[PDB]
Amino acid sequence: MKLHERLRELRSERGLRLKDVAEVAQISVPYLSDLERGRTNPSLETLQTLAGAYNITVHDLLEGVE
Repeated sequence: MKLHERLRELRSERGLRLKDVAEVAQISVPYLSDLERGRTNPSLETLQTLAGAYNITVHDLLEGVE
């Protein structure tokens, strides 16, 4: 799947709101939405921060992403 699709899946599967995540990750809601829509590409550092919000590793986060 696309990385954006994976980001969206990780949130949705955990039943979390954008606002909840964004607050933890210290990013804006619209940036996270853009990430999940594939309108902007995340850096590695961003992936680390989201992985921490989802209680996973970046290794885990990328599973399923070709």
